Amino acid sequence: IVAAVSPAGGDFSDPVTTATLGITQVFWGLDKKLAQRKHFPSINTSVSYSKYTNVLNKFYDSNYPEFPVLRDRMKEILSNAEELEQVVQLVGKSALSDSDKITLDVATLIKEDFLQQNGYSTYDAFCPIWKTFDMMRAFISYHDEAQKAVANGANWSKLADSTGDVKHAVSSSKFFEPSRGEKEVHGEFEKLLSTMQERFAESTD
Amino acid sequence: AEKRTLIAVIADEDTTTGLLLAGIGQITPETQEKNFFVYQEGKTTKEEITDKFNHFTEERDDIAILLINQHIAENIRARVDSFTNAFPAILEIPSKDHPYDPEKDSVLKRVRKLF
Amino acid sequence: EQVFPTRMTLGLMKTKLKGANQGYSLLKRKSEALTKRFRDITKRIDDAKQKMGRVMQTAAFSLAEVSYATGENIGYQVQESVSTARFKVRARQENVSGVYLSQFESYIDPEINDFRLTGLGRGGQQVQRAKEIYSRAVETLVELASLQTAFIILDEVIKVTNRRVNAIEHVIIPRTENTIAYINSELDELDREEFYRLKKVQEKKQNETAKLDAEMKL
Repeated sequence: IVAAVSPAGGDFSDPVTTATLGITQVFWGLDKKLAQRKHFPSINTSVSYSKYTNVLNKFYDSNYPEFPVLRDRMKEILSNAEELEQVVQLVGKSALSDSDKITLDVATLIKEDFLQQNGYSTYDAFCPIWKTFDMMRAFISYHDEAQKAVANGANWSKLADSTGDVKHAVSSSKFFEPSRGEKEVHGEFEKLLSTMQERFAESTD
Repeated sequence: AEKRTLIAVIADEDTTTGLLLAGIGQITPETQEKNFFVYQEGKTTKEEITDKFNHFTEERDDIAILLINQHIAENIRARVDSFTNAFPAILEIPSKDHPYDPEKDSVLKRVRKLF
Repeated sequence: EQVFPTRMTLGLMKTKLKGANQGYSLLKRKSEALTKRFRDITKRIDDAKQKMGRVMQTAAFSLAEVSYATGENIGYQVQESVSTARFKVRARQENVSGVYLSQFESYIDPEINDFRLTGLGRGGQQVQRAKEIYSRAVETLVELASLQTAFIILDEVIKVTNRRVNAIEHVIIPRTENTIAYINSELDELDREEFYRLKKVQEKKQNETAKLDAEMKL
């Protein structure tokens, strides 16, 4: 079954939602803000859950043994974003460290080029599982590389300019049409990751 | 602003000569304007001081720091007190021929409250 | 104490109250962080003010006793000879507490100060003696202005932040609290009426069934 509830104003106080939340195993809450900005699909990652995330590892490990840790890393990055949101809005981004602005600008990148999707197109109407895994790995790797670059010592304000196109490539990674096949996308992702690693290696000098 | 490079001096010759000797100033032939308005005791009025203060502060973006004698500032003391901006870094320099008092400073007036 | 709503937007006001409280808590300490440096630089400027007021006079005396060793005027040639600048300044940046502060760096250029003013034969050596005294004095004087700039900027920033904190404390929190109390009262006001309606329905039903059963006994 896949039900659907209509939030009659408060999307948590109506008795229907309260009754359903006690017996359902998954929940995809609705947030007014992502709808108001016209951000589709608009589902709230702060209040939602999927109890099946445990029993799925038997399939994952036999298929994609890295998927869970990548998911955990992405979730914690996202959470840190909104955690810093209150302070950065009430004061203004003027004292943030160099390892934190990386988190801000990676959370925005993810929120704009991973969780954003439009089914009224051809390249992205049904994203397969391997494509999602590849995109997810690429984003995590980019974040880790930026953090490493600042750790070794370099002002990120100029490191962003020095890197440049490697930030755009991932943002365009969502255009590898599945129709191309399954290996002809895997090769593209491999070369993208290698190019990213080399660019980060050579830009520290 | 990075144009805050030149230094303004409105002081008696006994100090201006030495200041230029230290190499702080020069001649600006583009306007034939010195980095200072030389001062003559008992020969220079007070309106000239006000005009040069305004010229150095609100007409010249070159000046970063202004040095003025206590007695010269006394002629524009009201003008100096009224004007309070961070750009010119106004400084009441000690004056030759007078034992300078480090308590006539317009800047120090605000220091004199809320210790 | 605003344009009173009455809906179930209580959670919205509750979240706004937490946001305001967090902002107040953070700003009340960001104020003190800068107040520390304000206190420091106040003394740093005040103590050195008179020290400089006296050392500058000492240097002026040192050159004054030099100006007539050659027994002739030097100023007339000085005020025209000077055409190169060395003791200029540069804008140094230092965010003490996330606040911009364009400081002054003494851009000392000890390669030329004034060309062709020594070696006339009577006073070239004498002027070379007290000149470096002023070269040091001007570098020392740069820092006093560097501190005054920071003083003014810090005063401005502390003033604005303290004003904002006072405003938030005094004319924001109580308004939201009054609004929350009003909405809380309204909710119970509606609950009472719903309860009364249900009570009336139950009374009617029990009276009707009592009539019916008391009739059916015969």
